[PDB]
Amino acid sequence: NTKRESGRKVQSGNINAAKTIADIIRTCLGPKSMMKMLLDPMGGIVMTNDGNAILREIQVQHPAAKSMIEISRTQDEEVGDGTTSVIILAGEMLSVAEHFLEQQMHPTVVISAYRKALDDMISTLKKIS
Amino acid sequence: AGFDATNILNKLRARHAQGGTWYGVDINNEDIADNFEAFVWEPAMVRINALTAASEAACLIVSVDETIKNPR
Amino acid sequence: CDDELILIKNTKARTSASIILRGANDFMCDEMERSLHDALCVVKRVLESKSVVPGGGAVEAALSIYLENYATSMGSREQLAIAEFARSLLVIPNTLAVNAAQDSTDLVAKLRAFHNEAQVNPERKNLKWIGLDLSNGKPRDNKQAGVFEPTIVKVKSLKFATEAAITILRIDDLIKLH
Amino acid sequence: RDKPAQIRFSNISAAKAVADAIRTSLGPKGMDKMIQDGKGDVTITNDGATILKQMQVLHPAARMLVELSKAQDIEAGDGTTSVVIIAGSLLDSCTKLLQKGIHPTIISESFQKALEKGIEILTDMSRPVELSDRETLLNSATTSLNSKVVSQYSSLLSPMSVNAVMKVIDPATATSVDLRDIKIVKKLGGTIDDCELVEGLVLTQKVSNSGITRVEKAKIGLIQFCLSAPKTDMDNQIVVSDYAQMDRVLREERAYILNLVKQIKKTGCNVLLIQKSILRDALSDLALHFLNKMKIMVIKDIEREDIEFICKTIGTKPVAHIDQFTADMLGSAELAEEVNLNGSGKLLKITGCASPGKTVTIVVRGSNKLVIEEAERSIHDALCVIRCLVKKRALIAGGGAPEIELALRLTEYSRTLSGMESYCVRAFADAMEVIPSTLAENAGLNPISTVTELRNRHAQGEKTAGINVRKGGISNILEELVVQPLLVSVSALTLATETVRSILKIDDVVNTR
Amino acid sequence: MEGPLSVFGDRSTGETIRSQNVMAAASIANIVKSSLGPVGLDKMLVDDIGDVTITNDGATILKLLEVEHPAAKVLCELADLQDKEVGDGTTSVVIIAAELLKNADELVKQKIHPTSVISGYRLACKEAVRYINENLIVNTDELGRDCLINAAKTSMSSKIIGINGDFFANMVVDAVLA
Repeated sequence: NTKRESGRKVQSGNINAAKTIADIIRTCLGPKSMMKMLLDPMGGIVMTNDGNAILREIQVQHPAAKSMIEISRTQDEEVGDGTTSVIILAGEMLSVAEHFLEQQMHPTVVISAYRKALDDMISTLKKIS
Repeated sequence: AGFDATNILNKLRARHAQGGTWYGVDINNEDIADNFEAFVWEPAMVRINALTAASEAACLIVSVDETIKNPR
Repeated sequence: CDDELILIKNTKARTSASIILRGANDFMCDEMERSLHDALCVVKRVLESKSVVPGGGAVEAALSIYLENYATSMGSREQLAIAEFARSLLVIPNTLAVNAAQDSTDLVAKLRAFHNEAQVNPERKNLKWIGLDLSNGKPRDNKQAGVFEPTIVKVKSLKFATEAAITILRIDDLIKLH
Repeated sequence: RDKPAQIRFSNISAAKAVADAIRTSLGPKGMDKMIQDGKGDVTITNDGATILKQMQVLHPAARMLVELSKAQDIEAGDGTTSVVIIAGSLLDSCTKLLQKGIHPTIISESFQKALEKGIEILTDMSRPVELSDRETLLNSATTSLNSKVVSQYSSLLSPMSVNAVMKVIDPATATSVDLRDIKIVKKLGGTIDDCELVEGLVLTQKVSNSGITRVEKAKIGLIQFCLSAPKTDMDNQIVVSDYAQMDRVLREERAYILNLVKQIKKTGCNVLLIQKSILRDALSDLALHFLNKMKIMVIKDIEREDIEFICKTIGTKPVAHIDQFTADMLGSAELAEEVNLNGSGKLLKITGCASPGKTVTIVVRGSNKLVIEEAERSIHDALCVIRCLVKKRALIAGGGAPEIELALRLTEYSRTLSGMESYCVRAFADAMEVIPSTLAENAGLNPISTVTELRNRHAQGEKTAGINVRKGGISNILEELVVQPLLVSVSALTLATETVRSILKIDDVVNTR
Repeated sequence: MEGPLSVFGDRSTGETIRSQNVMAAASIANIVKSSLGPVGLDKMLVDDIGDVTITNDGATILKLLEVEHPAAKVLCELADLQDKEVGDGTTSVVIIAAELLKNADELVKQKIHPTSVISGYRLACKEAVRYINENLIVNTDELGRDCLINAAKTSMSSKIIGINGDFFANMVVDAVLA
């Protein structure tokens, strides 16, 4: 109908649900690991090494709670790893860069930034691979 | 003058795309035309005066969005 | 590439070419092909029209103060009428370059740098650059880029611009229905 | 007590705001109404001349104005808002005069005295123009048609309106060329270009398919007779339980009726308008297609329109069962013509017939009924404004403009009466300046430029003239080609005078249970 | 809406239904502004808690949008019908279309007679029609330095991922001329 939502506030909505997923499975990631407990409304114990598994089993928000499953499922389809890593990088970086940059007023040079911090990343990686 | 401002004002603008010597809306005649030839007569000195005020009288506080007051 | 095509050499009913895009992967060709189609299309859009208009609002933001002064030209309620639109040829770039986060008040600074009393001129030439390249947010001197649009697509929107306006007027007698 | 005043005030209140929300009128003013109803239903409405009738309002005086909205539309067909725009112009003085020490009775003849003197002066500003003049027909249609739906097809409709009236014209400055007379029929297909003036009677019926008569030699329809057959009007003791005996009944029923329809074609009938009643089934679907085997144009459940016009024009009555044959009460018909233009539409055209010196039947066509109604309501109101000029031969200022001329001059008669109602006249004599400034109402920003001028624009023009409300520019309100016969405006004043004068007698609290 | 809320259906009784339309026109235009073109950011359009879509297209959102305002009504079709025209002006019409119906009825109401103000939003567009059709000035692909080749190139070099405009300065020529 007639409704308008705005930018950095929607970006924050993109920040919020993802920022939560960026944490536990980041702790669950790697040789220092954890479990993500899920309280069922009846009290049933659920803990996994995948928070998207916890998300599928509980409320998922239309913001990146939906997407950080999606793009990790995208990450799950391809190499079959890093889904735990994708959730914790994306919402983090979106929680990191945006505010510092949008107070400088731009997604724009941030638009270029991710593929530039991807560039050397991809670059020296293959080089020190 | 009983006039609508804007149309009259826009006329005067057109009238200053046509004329523009003294032309203006004069409640003196309640018309739109040359003022100085309408016997709208005041020295040009007060203009600079008012215009020294006009732009500058506004720029004082807009130079201040942080305004401190004290009881003392 | 491990990709085979059957080459028909010297097709004698009419000439032909099948151009093989070399990617290291097939989706490299689409990045080409997406660059190609619009390049194909914009040239085809120049195959649509000889007269062709710059992308971006340096077309509009020119007439803006041209025709918002043309408001004054007729004056009266028309100086109101003509300005209301001709004040609004300012706003599209204010959306355009700001979508690139250029603060189009800086763009209209550059736009109306082109837009002059000395240059009122669409001409066919540039003594003012009327191009605004929307892959940037500020004018670039490309006139062959794929972002620009033909004169067919625009004079259309000119009706559409005025179409939201008087379409809603002709009603009489506002009422209530139970 | 207090009961009379309040609701009578509310009669002046609730109806006024409705009548105040009225005037956006004459063209591009305001913004469109996409109307969530009081029930929530969403509806788009434009050109409030029609929206008046369309408007759904409750409350006693407020719904009165929609019923008063047709009052201008019912007889005239031109400037339908003229009574509704002044429906609040009387309610203007109503409050004051009730509050002025003036009795609702003294306010009652006040409307009259203001009505009496008002329509008087309007005659002076009515320029009499020839009742049969092609122009005063064409241009009355045109000016209307210019305001009505089609401004291009006007050039088609206006002469067809003229030609439809000039056929039925009973040249007079009194009532002539009625609406019952001119028969306006709609046909899917063709074009408004192919909207055809037809002098002869054209019945619009549902004709079964084609392979039927477009040709001459037809005895006209409007028949009520059923076809008596076994298993129709005739006794069959053949019992139906088993499927075979249930099969034996329809076959004698179907095999017999085809002789009946031959007897119907034997009457000379290529057309039957069949009664919407059923004597049993009346004519069955066996009978109807057997009628279509004889090339007899047949509509079961025919409209009431082609029942009365065939009585009005062709002079037709039902004929008996075709075994009993006919009394030949079917009127004279010759060409039974179904126009198929791209096959669209079923249209019964009787070219030559009994006719009452009247009833042009104009076939209104188009790609769709919407395109048709573009012409139909336009040609109707074109006929109407012509009919209005046949009713009253004159053209006055259109769009409510002359009431402001009538405003100043009725203020003079406010002095000439010198009565208690002369004040009442005075209050309302200045309440007719409201419409032109108020027509500008609803559109936009920086408003006031329109208001006192349209008041003064006649005032400054003395008692002569002011700007046109529908055209624009300083000129004579009267001679524009925004022009309506004197009828339309003297109608409006006469109409709002009474219903609003009823308010004065509306009193206490009384409700039928 | 705004104004009297007890009579539904675009009777707000006065400019309340004009302004609620122009503020909706402005509001319905607020959708497309930050959506304008590719620089206009892709919107993530919630179709339901479980249904979304991501588009910056001006005519894509508004086909999905509901508009019960008359000025919001005329704006969606204008994004759509100009899309139906081309697809240039899905976004373009929307911005000023909020303004011109806001710009039109204001003086139309002021009437010396409403016919005067109608052209003011046509006239400048007409004066834009000429100016727009007066443009060969930018967008001309047929007139390059390399002609079609740079018409390829600069249009490729606009969307350039790479050596687009090198071998692809050839291809858009090769493709249209094959």
